[PDB]
Amino acid sequence: LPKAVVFLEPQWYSVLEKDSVTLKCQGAYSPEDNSTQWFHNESLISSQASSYFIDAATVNDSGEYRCQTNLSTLSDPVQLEVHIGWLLLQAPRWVFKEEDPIHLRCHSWKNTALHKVTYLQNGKDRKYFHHNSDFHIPKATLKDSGSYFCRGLVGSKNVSSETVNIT
Amino acid sequence: PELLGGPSVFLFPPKPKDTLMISRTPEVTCVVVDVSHEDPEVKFNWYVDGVEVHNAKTKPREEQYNSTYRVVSVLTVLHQDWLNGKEYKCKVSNKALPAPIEKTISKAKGQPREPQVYTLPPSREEMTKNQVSLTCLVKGFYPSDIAVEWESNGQPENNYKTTPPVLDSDGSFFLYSKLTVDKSRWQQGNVFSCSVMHEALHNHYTQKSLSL
Amino acid sequence: LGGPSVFLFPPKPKDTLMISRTPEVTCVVVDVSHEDPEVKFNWYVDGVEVHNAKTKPREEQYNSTYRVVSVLTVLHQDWLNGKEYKCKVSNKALPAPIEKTISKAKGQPREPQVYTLPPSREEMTKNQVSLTCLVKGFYPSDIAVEWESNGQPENNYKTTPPVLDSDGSFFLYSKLTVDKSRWQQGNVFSCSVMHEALHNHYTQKSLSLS
Ligand SMILES: *[C@@H]1O[C@H](CO[C@H]2O[C@@H](C)[C@@H](O)[C@@H](O)[C@@H]2O)[C@@H](O[C@H]2O[C@H](CO)[C@@H](O[C@@H]3O[C@H](CO[C@H]4O[C@H](CO)[C@@H](O)[C@H](O)[C@@H]4O[C@@H]4O[C@H](CO)[C@@H](O)[C@H](O)[C@H]4NC(C)=O)[C@@H](O)[C@H](O[C@H]4O[C@H](CO)[C@@H](O)[C@H](O)[C@@H]4O[C@@H]4O[C@H](CO)[C@@H](O)[C@H](O)[C@H]4NC(C)=O)[C@@H]3O)[C@H](O)[C@H]2NC(C)=O)[C@H](O)[C@H]1NC(C)=O
Ligand SMILES: *[C@H]1O[C@H](CO[C@H]2O[C@@H](C)[C@@H](O)[C@@H](O)[C@@H]2O)[C@@H](O[C@@H]2O[C@H](CO)[C@@H](O[C@@H]3O[C@H](CO[C@H]4O[C@H](CO)[C@@H](O)[C@H](O)[C@@H]4O[C@H]4O[C@H](CO)[C@@H](O[C@@H]5O[C@H](CO)[C@H](O)[C@H](O)[C@H]5O)[C@H](O)[C@H]4NC(C)=O)[C@@H](O)[C@H](O[C@@H]4O[C@H](CO)[C@@H](O)[C@H](O)[C@@H]4O)[C@@H]3O)[C@H](O)[C@H]2NC(C)=O)[C@H](O)[C@H]1NC(C)=O
Repeated sequence: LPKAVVFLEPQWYSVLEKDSVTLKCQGAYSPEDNSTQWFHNESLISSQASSYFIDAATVNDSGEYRCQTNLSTLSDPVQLEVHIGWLLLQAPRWVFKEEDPIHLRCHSWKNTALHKVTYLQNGKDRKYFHHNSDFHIPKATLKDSGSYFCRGLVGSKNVSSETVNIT
Repeated sequence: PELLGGPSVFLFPPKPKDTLMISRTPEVTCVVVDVSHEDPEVKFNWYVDGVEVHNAKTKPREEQYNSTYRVVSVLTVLHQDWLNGKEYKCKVSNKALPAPIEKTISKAKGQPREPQVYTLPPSREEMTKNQVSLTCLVKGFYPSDIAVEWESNGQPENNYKTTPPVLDSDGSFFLYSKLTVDKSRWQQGNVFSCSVMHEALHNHYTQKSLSL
Repeated sequence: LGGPSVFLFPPKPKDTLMISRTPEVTCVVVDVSHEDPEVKFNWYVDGVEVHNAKTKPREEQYNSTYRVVSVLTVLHQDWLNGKEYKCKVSNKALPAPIEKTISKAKGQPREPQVYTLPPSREEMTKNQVSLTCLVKGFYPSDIAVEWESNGQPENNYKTTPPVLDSDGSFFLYSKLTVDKSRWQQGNVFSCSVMHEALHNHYTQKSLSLS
């Protein structure tokens, strides 16, 4: 039988503590059976829906997720990282092979208004934006192997984000 | 205004005079401002060298111009504990924040240096005046925390000001304290004196007098 | 609180006290994007707008931001009497350009009193000695105070910031340090003082022995 799959809505498998997360399960359902089995690291989460919803995530939602049916073989896990803090650097993956576009969003707690934002790459602000937006890049540079992270002004205070490693 | 950033905390050390005389109460105070009206409840957390202390006190108040609450907490400190380093940590917890804020404070580090005190009589050309200036000079001390007061007979000398400390060349501190007095009294030969209380004297306190 | 920021700084005291020096007001603008690296200044004085201005760009250091500064040389006595130097910075990123005004501290100009104080015996027991110059009674705090043992200026001296007191004016102290020997020999030292309420915006008192 077919191996089911868990997808994240949105593509962010790394969020902050308020972020709503949805895990859509993809697979086949039998005749008189439209149910789904959800797994959070061994533990079984009751809900039948083919969709699991995290309204306001806490760091306890972090972990590997698997979903299944009766016509789909158990899905491989999906790591969901729940972080704490004002900012958080996001991306679909920081594994960039020689040529390939980069997409960094500087997510802030409760989508709070972030201003005078700046993405940094090795203590060097790659770019500045008056208001919060996203950071783009095309092919690699065989040197993108820099530790990134962002900062800005949540209201009057300056907030920083944990620094990630785009390799 | 726009407080989308939530509360903000400001920790403060005790005062030299307190920490230096056992008869006084050295206190450390954690200040939280921008405390909302929707998320007003505030929770403090104190730690002396990591270990959590439970003997702190608080009280709320609000401010006009910005319509916000100003919550403050006051923890009493043991004279020793401060002058031995023992870092003080204040963790403020409130809804508006992703996580609590932690401020920490402790006495300035470095080789404590004994202050040298020098009294300086009014300058000759200052007689033309009805009142003349009496000067106290305290130099070569570290830390910068220090207390400098003036006395007449055996009592306070209201009229005196003191420059803040000033970082000297040899990496130490100095400052001046000017006591304004009535030409008459000086000439009359009264007796004045500046008392200096610093973390590095042989009883946390010395005094140098000055007259004609 | 969006868009770039603006910082208007006043002229230098010394520069405003002696005509041989050039006093100017600077309007600095930080946080200028590469998208719209362009800024228009508007200089107004006591209401009446001015046009002397001068400028040049410098985006650098650790930012993808641009820096902008507008120097506006100023007439000595102008500032000295007090003049609104309103600066209006304009950049699209700014809804409505930002304007900030600076000027001489207002109040009633009072003249300093300068007295030099010899090092009290107690200290002479040491290698180096302290010479005190007391400048009390000025308004504003804007002042200059330096030492000279001879035409040559001295290096080993510090000066407290101006401190405001009872009287309502400002005073400060300047401590010059000198190896006792010198002092002992019977040398000469003086602290000059530049203030707006001094005869020629200047005066100096000297220290010696005996
Ligand atoms: C909401 O309302 C609040 C307050 O209301 C308003 O009240 C009226 C009167 C109005 O006119 C304003 O005065 C006021 O806004 C408002 O502001 C609040 O936040 C500000 C900062 O934004 C706080 O100010 C801080 O003050 C400390 C010093 O505190 C004392 O001294 C000041 C000024 O001299 C007094 O006004 C205070 O009363 C404080 O009292 C002290 O209380 C203790 C009691 O025992 C005692 O120990 C002291 O003796 C006593 N002092 C007195 C009066 O004798 C400053 O030090 C702060 O500066 C620091 O922050 C900046 C950046 O934030 C740092 O760069 C700077 O360095 C200072 O901090 C540290 O420096 C070191 C090394 O340099 C670093 O290692 C540290 O990390 C660094 N800290 C930081 C943060 O980086 C600062 O100015 C103030 O407490 C609040 N107001 C109040 C209640 O006084 C707010 O903006 C307003 N907004 C809204 C919501 O609308
Ligand atoms: C990314 O990085 C940017 C790049 O800027 C650079 O900043 C400095 C700090 C570097 O360390 C690097 O980090 C970086 O390359 C950021 O720009 C900076 O942003 C901050 C905050 O967003 C701005 O903050 C204000 O800074 C001013 C600075 O005041 C003066 O004094 C300080 C003292 O340390 C100096 O550092 C500074 O240069 C300022 O003046 C200096 O130049 C003047 C030129 O006019 C001198 O005066 C003139 O001198 C002439 C001869 O030299 C001549 O005499 C003339 O007559 C005279 O006018 C002046 O003397 C000289 N300073 C001295 C004395 O040495 C602060 O005052 C101000 O402080 C507070 O501000 C708030 C709000 O206004 C207020 O409430 C408080 O009460 C204080 O007043 C601010 O902190 C900073 O100015 C920007 N850089 C600059 C130009 O310094 C950028 O923000 C970053 N991007 C982001 C947002 O992510």
